[PDB]
Amino acid sequence: ALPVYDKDVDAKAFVISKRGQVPDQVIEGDRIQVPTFEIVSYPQVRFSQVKERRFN
Amino acid sequence: MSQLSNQEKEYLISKALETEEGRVALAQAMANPIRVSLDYQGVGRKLLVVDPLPQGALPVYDKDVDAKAFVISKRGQVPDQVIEGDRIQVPTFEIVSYPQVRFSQVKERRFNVIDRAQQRAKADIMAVEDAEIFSLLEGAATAVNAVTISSGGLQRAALTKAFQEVEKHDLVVTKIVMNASAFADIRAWGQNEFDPVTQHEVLQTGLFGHIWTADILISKKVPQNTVYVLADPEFVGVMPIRQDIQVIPADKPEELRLGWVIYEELGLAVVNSLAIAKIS
Amino acid sequence: PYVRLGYEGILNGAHDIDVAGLNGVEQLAGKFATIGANGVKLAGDNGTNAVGLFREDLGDMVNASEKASFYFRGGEYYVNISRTSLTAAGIAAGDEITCDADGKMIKFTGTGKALGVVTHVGEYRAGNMYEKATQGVTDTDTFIGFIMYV
Amino acid sequence: PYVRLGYEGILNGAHDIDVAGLNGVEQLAGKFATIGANGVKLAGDNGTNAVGLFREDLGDMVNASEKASFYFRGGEYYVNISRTSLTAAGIAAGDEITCDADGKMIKFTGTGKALGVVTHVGEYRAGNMYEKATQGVTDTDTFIGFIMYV
Amino acid sequence: PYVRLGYEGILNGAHDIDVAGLNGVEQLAGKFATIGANGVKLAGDNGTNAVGLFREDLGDMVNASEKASFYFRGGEYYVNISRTSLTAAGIAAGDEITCDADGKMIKFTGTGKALGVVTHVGEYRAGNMYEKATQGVTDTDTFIGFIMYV
Amino acid sequence: PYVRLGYEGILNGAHDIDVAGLNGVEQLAGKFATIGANGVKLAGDNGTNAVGLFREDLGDMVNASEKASFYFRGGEYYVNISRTSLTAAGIAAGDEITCDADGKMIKFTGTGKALGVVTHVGEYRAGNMYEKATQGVTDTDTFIGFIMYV
Repeated sequence: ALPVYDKDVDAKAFVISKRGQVPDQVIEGDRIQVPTFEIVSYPQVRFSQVKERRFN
Repeated sequence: MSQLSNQEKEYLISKALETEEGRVALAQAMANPIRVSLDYQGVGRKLLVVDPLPQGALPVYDKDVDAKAFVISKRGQVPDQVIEGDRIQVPTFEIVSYPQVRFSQVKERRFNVIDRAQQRAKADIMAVEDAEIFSLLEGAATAVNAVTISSGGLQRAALTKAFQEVEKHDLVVTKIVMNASAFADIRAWGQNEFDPVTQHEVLQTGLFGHIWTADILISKKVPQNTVYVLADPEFVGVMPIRQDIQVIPADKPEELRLGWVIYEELGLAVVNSLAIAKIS
Repeated sequence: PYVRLGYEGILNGAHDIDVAGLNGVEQLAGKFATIGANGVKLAGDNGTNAVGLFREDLGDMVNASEKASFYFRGGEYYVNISRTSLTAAGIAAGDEITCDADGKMIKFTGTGKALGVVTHVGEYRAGNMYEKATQGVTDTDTFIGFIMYV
Repeated sequence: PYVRLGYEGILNGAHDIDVAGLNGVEQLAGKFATIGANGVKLAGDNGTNAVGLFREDLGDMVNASEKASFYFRGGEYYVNISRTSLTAAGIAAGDEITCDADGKMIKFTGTGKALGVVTHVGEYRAGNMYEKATQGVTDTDTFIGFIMYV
Repeated sequence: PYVRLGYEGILNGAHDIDVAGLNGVEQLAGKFATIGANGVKLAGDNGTNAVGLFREDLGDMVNASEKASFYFRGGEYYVNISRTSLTAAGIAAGDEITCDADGKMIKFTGTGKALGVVTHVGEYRAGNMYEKATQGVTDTDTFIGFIMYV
Repeated sequence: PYVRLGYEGILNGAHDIDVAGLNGVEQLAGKFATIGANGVKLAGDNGTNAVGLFREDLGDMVNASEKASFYFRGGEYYVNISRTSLTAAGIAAGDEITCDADGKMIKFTGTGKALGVVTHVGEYRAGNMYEKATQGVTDTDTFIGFIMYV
């Protein structure tokens, strides 16, 4: 582009910008578990959160 | 459970902000600060550039007559020019958005330095032009090119040629495509052949800088040393000016941001600056 | 526009497709909508607007447009390029859309199933006319997400 | 194209068209009928406010009185196109009317033609644009109180 | 004034509406110009600062895009090609114009010989085909007042 | 999904799917849900709906899936369609039942995609449990990432 050499003429060369809109989002999962089973099996309480956390 | 429905700008109320944080935009490196800058109080400039000068002046011991040769120049004139670039803004937008006034100013400043780079590299001197890098350079010698397997190998090869001549070099002023592609190179199956064997370098190689500039004529590399080749006389330094009564502000509630500079650019000689174009 | 021939999610007829000029503009790759259907929604109302009435903005942005309270255009109001909708709200089935003028088919929506009315929720709705303007030349016969001709 | 079963009789000329060709507006715009400060009507097609010139008020209703315009030249035009169904001819004390766009018959009074201001009975007349404005220019001889064909 | 009689686009407007164009007293669009002031001009002039791409107001009038550097018109592509369009005093703004969507001219400043769009607040910028409107490939001259369109 | 919000609440199955006279162990054949007593409804009473996984018992009876700390019983696990109920997919226990692998769509905890199993407390869940065996075939319709019939 040629910048105007006449300051009696405003630059018709200018950067262009656009606006965007983004709405908020919600991500979740719930997992339902029976605690006694998980506690006797043993790593299950920790696993179920980690799986849920990774999925989300 | 039961699904939820999305509605734009909804789910509680607490915004007192919209857009924040500085924004990146396509640019390219400049070579303008590298040369000299000096102030001027004149009205115009005349510069001299060297034409071909012979050699020899052989004694009367090869029974030759001494040369009384007189070096030749052709003259160039540069009148003052204005380089400038504008940003156009609405007051409402600047208030609601929040950083926008600060950002608009950084953006107008970066835009003027970019239009400056454009001019300095690519364009042939017209009348509304100064001295431009791409004009002053020496023409390509195809001989310097040979059979390669890499873009990087050609690029190493151009640079060395300049030293042979006893030219000045300090920096590589290359096409945006060429510099990058040269970094990116392969041996036919990877490994760059212009950067180390486990590390990448895009800053400085050979102990000289690399400038990647867009518009300078396809697939060309130029060794030169900026300080000798050009000098920038500055009639008046960079300044922002703003007017709410101008051509564009009148029609619609706007403010006009103008950012300008008045320059001249002098290109001494044709030498100490060589361009080479890639193998056939 | 002004020829009766509507019906379809995409007609190939005249003033129903543009691709440069012809009471509206179309790009040769679209621009993506940051409001309305653009990608596939499986729920949501997507903000305000589901009856057309958009404006393309600079770069690859399409954005909101609407009518002030207590008014309706006597002129041709914006609609999108005529799409199916396999998505909740928007006119698009997750396509990248451009704006036109009248002559393109849209989906209408509301609580009626008689002739169109004007709402100042930034939409037009299905009602029964009596003091509020109808929408499209073939009126509004919508059963929600029926293809009505504008 | 838009088709009408109705007729609105007008002193001088006849109006009985509503086809604007292609690139024109043939858009069904409903609105209420209001008689405003002018003499009360029931139906008909000649009178003070009946048929011709219109500018929309608030609430999507049309009548004629004084300019609502948003410009110092031009302003909003509607016309009443009666098609018998869904439309109750001319201006009348209440009743749902369908209207359209495009300058047709207007009303002029005194010396008509050229740049105009408003009488303030709803009729347009000569002056110089300044807030107020006229819509079209009669090609035919203007007389007092008549609904004039352009 | 009654001046501007016969088919003039070259003395009508403040700038060309067309110089190789033509239109009759044929209304393929009865819509007004709310672009170009009258009331400080001749009624042979409209005073148009753009005849290019337009966008519709509330009511049935077209005018120039008064858009910034982060706003732009969507669809509603019309170009002004009127000469005298059903007047008897020469068209003036607020009186009838006949538009097309393929007509001429398309105003551009820029440096010319390139596509242009209208954003006219004094701001002109070029065309693209995915960023800004698809003019179809044309060359439009530098500085508004004289534009030869391909 | 269609304009002004997609799917919500319960959604209709297939009704009056009558399968009869089969020679094997399928649940499809007209046969009972048994807990004990003598079946349900009087004349002119309409069923309820119940979705989940059921398991074939002794004789030609089905009952609910329970534990995995007790033995697996009967052939494939299936979900209930209607043929006595006039409402959606489902059946009331103590009727002749046709089941399918279609149960669309009444929500209940977890999903049913890629077969279903019974968990060690007795809930119903989807695969993959065994990779070295084939569990009850309930291949669900697309509906994923949201609560649904198992």
